[PDB]
Parts: sequence; structure tokens; C-alpha cells
Amino acid sequence: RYEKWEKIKQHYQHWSDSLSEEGRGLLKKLQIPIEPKKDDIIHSLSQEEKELLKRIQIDSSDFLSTEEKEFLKKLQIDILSEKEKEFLKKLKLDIQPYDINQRLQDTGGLIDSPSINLDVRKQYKRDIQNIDALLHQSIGSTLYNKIYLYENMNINNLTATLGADLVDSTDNTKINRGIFNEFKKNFKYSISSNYMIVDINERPALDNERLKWRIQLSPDTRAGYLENGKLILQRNIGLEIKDVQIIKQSEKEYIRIDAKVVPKSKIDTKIQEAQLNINQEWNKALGLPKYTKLITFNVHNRYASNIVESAYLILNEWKNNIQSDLIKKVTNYLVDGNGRFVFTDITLPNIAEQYTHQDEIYEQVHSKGLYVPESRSILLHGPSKGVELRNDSEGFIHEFGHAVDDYAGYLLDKNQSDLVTNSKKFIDIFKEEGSNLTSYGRTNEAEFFAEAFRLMHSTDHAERLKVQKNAPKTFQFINDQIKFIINS
Ligand SMILES: [Zn+2]
Repeated sequence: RYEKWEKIKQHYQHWSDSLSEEGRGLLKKLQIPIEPKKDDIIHSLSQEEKELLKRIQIDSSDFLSTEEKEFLKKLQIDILSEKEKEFLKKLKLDIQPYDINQRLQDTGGLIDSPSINLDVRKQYKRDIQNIDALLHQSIGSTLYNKIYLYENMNINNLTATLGADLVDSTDNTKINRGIFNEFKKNFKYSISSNYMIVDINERPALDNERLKWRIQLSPDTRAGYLENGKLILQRNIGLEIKDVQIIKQSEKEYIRIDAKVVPKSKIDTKIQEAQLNINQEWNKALGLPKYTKLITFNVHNRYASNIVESAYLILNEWKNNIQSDLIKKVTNYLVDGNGRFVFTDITLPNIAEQYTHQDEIYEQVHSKGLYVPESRSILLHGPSKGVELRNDSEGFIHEFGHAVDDYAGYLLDKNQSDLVTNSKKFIDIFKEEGSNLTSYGRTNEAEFFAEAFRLMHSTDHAERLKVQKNAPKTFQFINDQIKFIINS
């Protein structure tokens, strides 16, 4: 336990001793993000703004992250709501901690992405570059194969959908074995785009970490010793999943993920190869040009290979549950406008198909999926879970729902290009039936249309018919639009 710790510490002793006080300080900033002083913020608001705060329906919002909704309610006592909505969007940017590792993960390493304030984006960049320069020493071709490094990870870091049910509610010290097989089904490779911080000695799991990574470095892998038995690894490395098993540790159940370090490029190629292949296959199915670029894989993080394989099922479910003609027509419209199906594990404000059309950061959105009319693209973010969605496949259909809206209004006026949900016919339909479907459907016309579209294509046919009953005017309006599109 302490031998191999001592052997690593020595190997890195010259390196450690050589650390500037400024560099030693940087590695601390990295491990411990600089949270916002709760006081430092409230002393920025105006007297008018203070009012709107202490009395807004906070703990139950649309965009309010759990870490955000808590940190925020932590301030309402230092003293929905639609004009508090545009207020919140702005306030959400001024309270994010300064968390380098998070910045790398959100952006997939594309730190230049215009998704935060320029001067803060530059700070991150200065720090990330400094750390790269700090981490110059390989593990060396002697230690790499005689030691194991360990990481404990929360399952929700990799897929929030499948992590909600990875533990039996039956028995919470055992793992549901079905969800295991499809977690491990297509888990072949991984990508760290930030700095992995790993233990020299396997550490006992804490509250919600049921994944116990056991990792084997390569001779070239660059790393640095951190006090108390840890290593910090250079970012941008690839991991080949070598064995995913269920092990037992002190009469609870865990997942052993065995991984080897390999060049990020080896995986990037694999992803590139896959992205080619899936366009090949779906260009044929849609009768689009052999070489058309419709599907994009934007993949940079730890459940890499699954994002890829997931996209195949999502696209299969799309073809199974939606008339062939509706699909072919609408996709041809998206490609007519250089559109994209984008499957990704970086957050959505860091997807170019979104950020180049929304300059203001306070109006950039992250969530399970998105449609961007200005770039005619569907963005689907693998790792998270949308509220009220069974699987990632359903969320897609919701977004295609948005593109169906798009084509329908283009076809009303090729000149006055607009959304059908902005035609007064559907606007009126919404004020009646707008509250009869999903709770989220009540948000606005467009979303109501999308959710209705979604439900109207469930594999659960009870749900399909519940739309005809509770919102028959919405139902007919949609199927109309469909019939409309199929006729060129
Ligand atoms: Zn939507």
C-alpha cells in the first residue's frame, strides 16, 4: 500500500520540489474550485433587484441546477415568475464556481468556445496552459506496468438516464443486472478531456460512487504527484475499456471498470470511422447523396463510445415510429439548409451549431436536446436526462417535432419564413388545450406542439391515444401539417 506510494513519490520528488509557489498554488485551485462568496454576490444587486429575489418561486424552476437552486435559495434567506425568468438567466452566469476541470469537460477541451465571458475564458486558458507545462514528466517505462491507479466516479457522470435505475430500489446494496449489461454493452472506450485526479491506493467508495475505475498508465502518460497519495494526469488521453465487472466490497456491490491508457488519437479515429459509417448507412435510407454530412459526433468525454452507439438506436427508433415520408421530407429540408444531427457529450452551448447564432451567453441553453432553426440542427446531449423523458430516443422525437414545425411554416410562406406555431390558428389552439398534455407542454406554443408531436409517436400506444382525447384540436392540427408536408 505504502511501498508503491513511496515509489511513485520518489519518482516525482525532483518534480515536486521544483514547483514554484505559483504552480503549487495552481494545482490547488484545480483540485478545489473557487466557489462564489455568498455575500460577494448579494452585494451586487440593486434595491429593485433585491425585492424580486427574496420572493420568487425558486426551488422549482426550469433552468435552476440542483447545485444552483440550492446555492441560490441559500441567499433568498440572506434577506412561476416570467420577468424573474430573464432575470435568472443573467444571474446564473455570475455564480458558477471557477472550476477548471469542469470547464474542460463542459467544452470537451475546446476552451475557446464563446460560452463564457471573454476575460474569464482567457483566465481558464492561461491556467490550463500553465498546468499542461507543469505536467511534463512521464510515469516512465518502468513504473507504468507495475502499478494501478484508481478512480471513484458517480454513475451519473456518465449517463443520468441509466444511473437513476442502476441501483435496485429492491436492495440498494446490489446492482440491477440488466442495467449492468447495457451499461457494459457498448462501453469500449473513454476520453478524459480534463485532468484526471486518481488515487495510488484504491480508496473506499463514498456516498454515491458505485463505479470503481482501476487504471493502467502508459509509459508516455504525463502525470504529477499530489500530496496524500494521488496523481494528476495530463488531459486529453484515451482509455480502452478492458473489463467491466461486478465486484463485491464489504457486502455492497460495485462496478469494476478496468481501463488502459492509449493515445486520444486512436479513439478519435474510431469515432471518425463511426461518424462516416452512420452517414453512409442513413444517406442510403433517406436517399441522400452518398457523401452528405448530416450526422455529427461531437465526443470528448468518459462515456465516449456509448454516445456513438446510442445514436444508432435513437435513429432507429426515429425511423420505426415516424412515417418514412415525413422523415425524408424534413431531413431533406434540414440538409437543404446545411443542418445536422448532433450527438454529443460536451454541453450544448459549446456546440457551434448553437453558439454561432446566439451571441449573448445569457440566452445560450444546455439540456437533453435542442432544435436550432438558424442552423437547422438537432442537438442531443447524451450524458444528461431530460425531465419527463423515458429514454434519449424520446427526446430526439421531441426535437424533430420542432423541425416539423419549422418546415410547416416555411411551406406556408417561402418568403415570410416562420414557425407554424406562430400562425394564429395554432396560437388559439394552444390557449385551450395548452394545459391538457405534459406539464412541460404548457410552456409555449412551440413546445406544446413538440411534446404533442412526441407523445403522438410513443411506442406506448396508450399515450398516443391520450393525445386524441385530451387535445383533439391539437391532434388534428398536427396530422394535418403532416399530410401537408408529405404532399410536396
Ligand atoms: Zn423543445
